[PDB]
Amino acid sequence: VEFTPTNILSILANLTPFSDFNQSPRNMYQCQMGKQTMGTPGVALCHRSDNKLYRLQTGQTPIVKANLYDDYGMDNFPNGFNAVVAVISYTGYDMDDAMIINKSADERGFGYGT
Amino acid sequence: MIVPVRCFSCGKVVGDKWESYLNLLQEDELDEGTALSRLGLKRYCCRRMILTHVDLIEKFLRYNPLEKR
Amino acid sequence: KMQYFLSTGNLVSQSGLDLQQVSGYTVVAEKINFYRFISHFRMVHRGSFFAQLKTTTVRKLLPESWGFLCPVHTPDGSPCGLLNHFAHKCRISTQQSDVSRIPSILYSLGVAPA
Amino acid sequence: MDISKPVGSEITSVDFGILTAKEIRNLSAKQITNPTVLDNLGHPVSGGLYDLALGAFLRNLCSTCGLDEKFCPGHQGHIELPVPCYNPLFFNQLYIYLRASCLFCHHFRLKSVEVHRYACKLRLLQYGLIDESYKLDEITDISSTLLNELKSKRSEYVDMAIAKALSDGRTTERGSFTATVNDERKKLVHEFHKKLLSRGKCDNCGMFSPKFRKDGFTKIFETALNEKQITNNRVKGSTYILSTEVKNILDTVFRKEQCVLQYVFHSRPNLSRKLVKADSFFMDVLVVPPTRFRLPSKLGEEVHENSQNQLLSKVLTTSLLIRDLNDDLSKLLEDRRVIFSRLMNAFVTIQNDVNAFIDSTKAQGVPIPGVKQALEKKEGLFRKHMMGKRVNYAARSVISPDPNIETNEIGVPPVFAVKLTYPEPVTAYNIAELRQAVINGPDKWPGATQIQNEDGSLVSLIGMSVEQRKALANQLLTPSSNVSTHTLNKKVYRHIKNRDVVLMNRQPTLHKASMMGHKVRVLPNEKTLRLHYANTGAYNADFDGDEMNMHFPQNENARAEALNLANTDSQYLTPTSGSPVRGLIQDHISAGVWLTSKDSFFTREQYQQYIYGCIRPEDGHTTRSKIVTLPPTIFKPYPLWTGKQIITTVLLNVTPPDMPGINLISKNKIKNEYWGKGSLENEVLFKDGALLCGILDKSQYGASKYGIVHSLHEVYGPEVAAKVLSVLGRLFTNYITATAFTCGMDDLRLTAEGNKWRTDILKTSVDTGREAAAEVTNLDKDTPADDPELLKRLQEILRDNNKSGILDAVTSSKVNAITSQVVSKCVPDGTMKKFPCNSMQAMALSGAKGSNVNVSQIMCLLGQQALEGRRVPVMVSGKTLPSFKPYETDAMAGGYVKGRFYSGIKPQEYYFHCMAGREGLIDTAVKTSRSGYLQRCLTKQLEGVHVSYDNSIRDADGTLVQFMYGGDAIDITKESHMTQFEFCLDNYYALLKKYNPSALIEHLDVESALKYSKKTLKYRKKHSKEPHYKQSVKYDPVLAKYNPAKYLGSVSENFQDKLESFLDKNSKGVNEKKFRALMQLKYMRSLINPGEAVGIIASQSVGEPSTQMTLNVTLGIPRLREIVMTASAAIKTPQMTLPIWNDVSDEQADTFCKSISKVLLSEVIDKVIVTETTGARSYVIHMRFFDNNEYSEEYDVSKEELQNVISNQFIHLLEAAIVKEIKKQKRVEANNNMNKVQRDRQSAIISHHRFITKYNFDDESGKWCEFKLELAADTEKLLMVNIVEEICRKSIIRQIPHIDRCVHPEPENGKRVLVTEGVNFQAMWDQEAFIDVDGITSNDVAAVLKTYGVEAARNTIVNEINNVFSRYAISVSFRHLDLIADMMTRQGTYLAFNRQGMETSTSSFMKMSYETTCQFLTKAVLDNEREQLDSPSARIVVGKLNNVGTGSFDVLAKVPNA
Amino acid sequence: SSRHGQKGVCSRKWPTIDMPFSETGIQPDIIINPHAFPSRMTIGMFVESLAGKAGALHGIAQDSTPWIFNEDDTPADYFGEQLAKAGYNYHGNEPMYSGATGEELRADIYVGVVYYQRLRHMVNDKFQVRSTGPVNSLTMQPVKGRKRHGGIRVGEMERDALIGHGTSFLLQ
RNA sequence: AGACCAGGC
DNA sequence: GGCAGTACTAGTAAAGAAAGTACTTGAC
DNA sequence: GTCAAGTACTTACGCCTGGTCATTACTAGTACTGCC
Ligand SMILES: Nc1nc2c(ncn2[C@@H]2O[C@H](COP(=O)(O)CP(=O)(O)OP(=O)(O)O)[C@@H](O)[C@H]2O)c(=O)[nH]1
Ligand SMILES: [Mg+2]
Ligand SMILES: [Zn+2]
Ligand SMILES: [Zn+2]
Ligand SMILES: [Zn+2]
Repeated sequence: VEFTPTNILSILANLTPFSDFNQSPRNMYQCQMGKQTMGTPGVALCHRSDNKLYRLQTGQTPIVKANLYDDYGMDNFPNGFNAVVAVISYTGYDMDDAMIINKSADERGFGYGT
Repeated sequence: MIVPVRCFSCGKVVGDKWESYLNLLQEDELDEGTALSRLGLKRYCCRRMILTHVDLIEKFLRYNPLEKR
Repeated sequence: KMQYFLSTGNLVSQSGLDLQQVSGYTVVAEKINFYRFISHFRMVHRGSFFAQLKTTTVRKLLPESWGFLCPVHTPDGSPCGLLNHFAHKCRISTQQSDVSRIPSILYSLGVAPA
Repeated sequence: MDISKPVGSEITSVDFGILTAKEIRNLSAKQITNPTVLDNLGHPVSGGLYDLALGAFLRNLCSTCGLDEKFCPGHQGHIELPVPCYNPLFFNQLYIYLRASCLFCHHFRLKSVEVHRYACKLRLLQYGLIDESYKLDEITDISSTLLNELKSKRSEYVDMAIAKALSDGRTTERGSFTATVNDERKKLVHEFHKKLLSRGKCDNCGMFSPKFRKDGFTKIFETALNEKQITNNRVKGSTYILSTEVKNILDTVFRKEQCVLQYVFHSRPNLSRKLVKADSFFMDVLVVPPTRFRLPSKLGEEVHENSQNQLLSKVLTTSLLIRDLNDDLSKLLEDRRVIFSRLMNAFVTIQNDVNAFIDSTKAQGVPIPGVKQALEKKEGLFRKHMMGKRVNYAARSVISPDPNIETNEIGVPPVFAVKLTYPEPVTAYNIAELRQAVINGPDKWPGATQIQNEDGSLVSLIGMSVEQRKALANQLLTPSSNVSTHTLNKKVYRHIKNRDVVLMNRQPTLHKASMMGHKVRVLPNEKTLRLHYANTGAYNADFDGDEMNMHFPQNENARAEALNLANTDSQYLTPTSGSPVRGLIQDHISAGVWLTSKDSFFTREQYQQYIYGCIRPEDGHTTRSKIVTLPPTIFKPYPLWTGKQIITTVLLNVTPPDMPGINLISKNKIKNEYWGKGSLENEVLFKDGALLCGILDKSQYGASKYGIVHSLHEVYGPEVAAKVLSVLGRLFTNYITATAFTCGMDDLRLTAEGNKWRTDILKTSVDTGREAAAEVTNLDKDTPADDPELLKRLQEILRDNNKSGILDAVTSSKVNAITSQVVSKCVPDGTMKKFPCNSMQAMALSGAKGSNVNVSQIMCLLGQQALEGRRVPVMVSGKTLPSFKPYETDAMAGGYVKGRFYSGIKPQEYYFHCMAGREGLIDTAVKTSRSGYLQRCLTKQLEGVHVSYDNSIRDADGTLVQFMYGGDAIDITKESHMTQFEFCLDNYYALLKKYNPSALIEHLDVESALKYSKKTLKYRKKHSKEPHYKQSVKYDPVLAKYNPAKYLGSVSENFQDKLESFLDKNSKGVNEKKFRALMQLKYMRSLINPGEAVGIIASQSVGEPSTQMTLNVTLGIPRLREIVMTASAAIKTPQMTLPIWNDVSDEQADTFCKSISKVLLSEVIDKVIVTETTGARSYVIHMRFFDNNEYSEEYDVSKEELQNVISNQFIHLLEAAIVKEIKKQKRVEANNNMNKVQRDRQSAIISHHRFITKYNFDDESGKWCEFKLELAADTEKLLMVNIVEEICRKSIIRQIPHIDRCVHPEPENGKRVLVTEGVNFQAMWDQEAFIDVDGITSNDVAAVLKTYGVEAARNTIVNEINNVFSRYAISVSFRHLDLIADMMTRQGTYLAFNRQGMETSTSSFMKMSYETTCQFLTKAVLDNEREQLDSPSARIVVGKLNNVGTGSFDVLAKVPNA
Repeated sequence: SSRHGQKGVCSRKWPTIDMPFSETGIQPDIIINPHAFPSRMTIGMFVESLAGKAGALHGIAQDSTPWIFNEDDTPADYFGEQLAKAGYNYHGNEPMYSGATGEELRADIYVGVVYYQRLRHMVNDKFQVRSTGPVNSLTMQPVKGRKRHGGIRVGEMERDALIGHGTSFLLQ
């Protein structure tokens, strides 16, 4: 018998939350796009000299996270931010795949990166 | 990296409440739900700032090129 | 000549190895993210010979990869099915284990010697 | 390009020829001689590859023209090759004439009267005399008295044939050359060369020539002439030969036979009368290209010389080696012995260098690319830099959506509004706005960045101040101070404004509506292109990071096309089906369900807010300059307006007044049962422009036929229907920001009763996988899952591919029945929140976003996860996964998942669903390289096909594909409401305003075409009881006798038959004659315009719906690979459909298919036991059959027929295979005295065959057959069981040739059908008693070509390309299928869309650009082929205007004075 | 993007007074369309919204490693009864108002917090201009590349798409 | 300008 | 003091898992 | 003349963005130094 049914998934595959509720290609897209985010690469950036480097300023730890998240030390590397998300047709600017931000959210530093 | 002044949804000043929260979790042995309520954070957009702050500046600050080690 | 292999990925061999491909052995570790950086060390690749190939049955998700290869963590597009990642508890042997007492205890279990 | 710098001459034609060496010593700038490129201090040494005589190089003036780097064009030089070396382009054609020629009399080895027979047939084919060249064979050991007289009769026949046709208005003295005379010319030269090469002796003087051996390239070898035939050289009274000797032979051959090769090497008549020479196959002088075109690879300090310099250096190094090798021949035995063996070594290496310069793959030696390989493939020169080019004045950025844009615009950023610029020449009317544009400068919008003076000079505004910049604004409109520039004016490069035009473009541009022309409206904030949602259906453009191109045209000829012709309002209907592609998409469709509901009531402040929020009269959306309203629906207690009445007065303000409202009766996607008992909201009802009933949906506005927006497009025009999408785009946006739409977790739950329903039908599925398994394995009744007979045969099923395919099809069929029982019950009936409140379900019924199968997988049941037809694949062990036991008959184990996306999928339901998800992404990604090369092959053949002014569509060179487009010459984007007669009758007075019948009587003929339309309608109703072959027709259709674009009433026959059928059934103040006189003008206005690039449209109407398939008969994109691309006569699965007569019954049919279906000798044998005894090799072949009560019932093979197959068919093949192997290795029963007739039967087989010494057959039961077989002792061991098996599978009992099986399927669509699995028409013509022989259709389009002709294969190719889009429910109209048919059968054969189906073509730059460039290049230059620059591929290479559409005519100017 | 494959560019930084607002006083700082859900079937994002909002209210984190829920204890019931004990709606909804007109919306709008991710695909790495610029020396056609101020390619499939409109001066 | 690698739609 | 050995230097020379037709060579 | 099979050349979705590395041996020569 297996110890747990989650030792069949990879590192990034265990960190998508409620993975058994998505369609199968959309879990495959998140493992691709989760390793393309603007997160924090390290903390030794004063001693690095890499030719291109992205760094999101204020990351957060997720409310909704797997137990493998705190076991691989992903709190050392925050890759995003908790956002108050309304699922609403209100705007007209967000139909196909688009989405809007509160303007005064990122006048305050929501999702800012260098 | 460091605690956000003025939370991202309404605009309540939040950045003065990080060092009180760690005081209200370690010295006063509280859970995180009571400590967010005692600091005056009622709206859940304000609550997810201090609940989910990483405070990663303390890991940055141990690389100080201006002092011997 | 070993700094040339790592910087380019080209395999220069006078008595060519047991490998089908001749280039593309080394890949830049990005550190564009920490999800990206840890994913470089868990990825498996089938070979660049199989990429430039118009078959489908080599890219399939086989049922023999239960707990060894990850089902979802696989890129979309051209490397789909070819580049894929291990399950997080799948570990690879790296040393020859002790064998020298196993024929000595198989003869006592009824194996007639060769 | 400057419009103020015209150019005088034009290239009208080109033609191909070979540089002789005398030209490229006169053409040359300087012969270059030393193999050092540049010396120390970087100077190009005089006489090297870099010389100042060959062009200015690196800040050093040219020595030929004296100009610098910017103005020297570059000059050609040459080298002097000392030996005449082979040109590798012509070596395959040199080697034919190198052979086939006599080395003694220097003619070819044919008789000289048959070589003359081709010279007089190819002279006729130079002119347009394809018919008379076959009459020339009618002019017909043997003395030379009459062969000299036969050559006079054939030559005087040609001189009489050419002179008559040149006077009978048929052929110019420049000669008529079409596509089908290029067919019979290439056919005749390939007959000529194949017959030259097959000769033993010269038939002029009868003795042999020593044969030649082509080792590869760079060398040539003459072989040893044998001792048997050197006697013929003595009764007439191996060695590497030099390239100088081959030229010596062939200069003599081309003079003794000059009079034939003038016509082999010329397609058109040789007016210059030049000789063809053998020096033209060799090359004695290389042409070095100018030093502009071989500049070094500069990258910082890493300066490398060009790859051509590295190849040309080796030719010069070898050329000075051989000069220093021939300096020892002037000094002069050992000094001669070794210096010649190294000189002949230098002959090979200078040839090996002139190979590598031209072609890198004909060079023995990672190699340096040659001149051939800079031209060939993708990344060549034709495909990378001629058919596609990088462009100036063009932008690309990510797109974000934008409403409040008027649907014919693109929203351009400020940062493209500043960089992109347009040359306005200054006039008296621009100096208001273009003086302020230059004052604003390069950074202020609206501004300008440069001024072009009259002189061609160009003044930049970038580094200037505003005081200097106001001085240039007053100097802007000044008269010229130069006489030679007095008629020119200054051009101000203004910024792009709100009035310009823009091409928008997203890759892949799979059809022409993926590259449209938008207006521009600048936006002041950010750096992204901004697109309205009606454009997203045509570009196929979501907003998950799409970037799409933006091209800005630079003159008024291209601004007028991208506003009128390639406009985005013209592209409402796609020409694939005629169905629309433009419409509102996701939020606007879910809003119109709520806005047009019966619940939606609006008070007076709300009602007047929604109308002004979408109309806004100052921007000119209204047509009245004052918003009119309606009285409210409910007056008391307080006024309220229903939301039907919102769109009533929306469609009242944007419509033209004094033109009546639209009348429209349609339906929508939501049933009446979703609303309530007795609702009528399914049918929609616009009456006098007022929405009186029904919900507006995706089917009304959106990419959907016969909605309201599609009906605004027909009644009011394309400019109105694009405006209604703007208004409904804003009305449904402002209704959403005041009354919003959301979906949540609340919308996904079933009831407590619905979940109780779901978990009880899913309890039936727990035994389905066993009941399905027991059917396939044929176990009896209710067998348990662990039955050892069940588990035995399931392992037998697993090891076979097809037995596992019918387990995975029966079991899948039963579990999709359980799936449909869940879905038909649990939704809509068992859902907790219901329509309209259930928002997940509301946007799937409405078609906003989603499907009914999507909410099935969320709320009820995810379903059977299916692989490529099959279920989840199984391991070797029988386990489908390690969680399940081996060979279990559970439906869950084979991929049927029972969880849902609401509640969750189990870890093995998850893993099986990961298999199907990856499979869909592999077929999306790596399998569109097969559909994308379908469309490339289609568009190259059909790029020049277009409508002519004859209304007769044809190819670019002039050859005719059809006589009329589709047989009726009407556009697909105009025939939508052509047969919608009850729509056009209700909207008669509004359609009469746009067709205007009485105003157009004057310029037309009304009287003539209507008479002959009544003389053929009345004639055909009297006839047409008999079939088509009996019809003495006596009358053409009226559409081929009269021009339908000029004569009113020249319609097609089914338009005439459907009009009078409508005008007879329902007889209904418009009378009967005014209605038929308006449909006949609507038909005439729906004619296709001359100049329509039809073959491009017909090739994009197949390649783009083929990408609706991606991204026992073959099906889909492999079926289109066989029909269109390969034209395979060796089709993968040929069939034939046999109509059963109605007299014979179904029992007389399935007993008839056994006589057609083949029976092998393999299909009758139980087992074969050999018995090899030795010590004389004796094989006792005992072959054991089934019972005679068993095989004479299955296959109906009799006992006596089985004996003759063994006697006369099996042993003749078995004995032939044993002798084959012996050659290639030299490197129970009673006694035999039953009757003498078995002894006589035995004695014949021993007598006839080779080494059978005994034979007997079971003549009383047919069960066994046993024959002895003897060999000697010299033969070693044969297997003789793998021999017998491979002969028993080949020996046939009862075979009809080319037919393997005959199947009687279920009767599809009424008629009775008997399908065979092969094609043989000749054998199915003897079965008159069972099969309707006048209805035998087929599948193999090359076999129906062979027996039924050209037109029947033309009909079969349309039906085979129709039913490949019928499996996927894709409707592509029959006119695209008509033209792909009539292009593939244009020569009377069945030609493919590949490089073998395009060799018969006139345009050489079309063939060079497609593939194998330097094989069509050599065939063009050895024909000396002149091409008139007709194809669009040939006009882009040389730079002409394209001959299609706008360039299909000239524009002339009426000057007033003499 | 979200953690469920819901990618998409930003359209407009919508002002706070124009955004919808709840009765609690907050405003959502991300709006996603409800039409991104039915064709994609990312129900894991609907349940991260419940689990996210029910965790920020009580100050707890919820494990979301897969197959901790059966079909009998749905997480819509687990995180629904946590939102009911806080005083919010069981189904994750909130009564919201419009920012433009200030009216009560029809249905209670579905909100909650999820964890977004900012991807590295900005516009500034995209977005190339060209009026004129450097050309290739061999062909005098514009250079390939954004960083070398080069031009975009009108390839073969774009060429005959200009034939198909019949426009012949756009092709030249 | 190439080759390889990593990606976007 | 000058001779010859090495260690360098800059100098110019060599670098194994797709499907279609057309063709010659090939026995008979 | 002939069918025959082996062999040889030929294509295999469009566009876009980054990044890296890139000739090696050797051979004769002028100069450095250890030496007597
Ligand atoms: N010509 C090509 N187009 C491609 C290729 N890969 C992707 N694409 C385009 O990118 C788009 C990819 O769509 P997706 O893979 O995201 C399928 P998805 O379920 O996300 O569609 P939606 O449901 O509309 O979001 C599709 O429109 C294609 O036109 C390719 O290799 N070649
Ligand atoms: Mg997209
Ligand atoms: Zn707040
Ligand atoms: Zn010059
Ligand atoms: Zn002769």
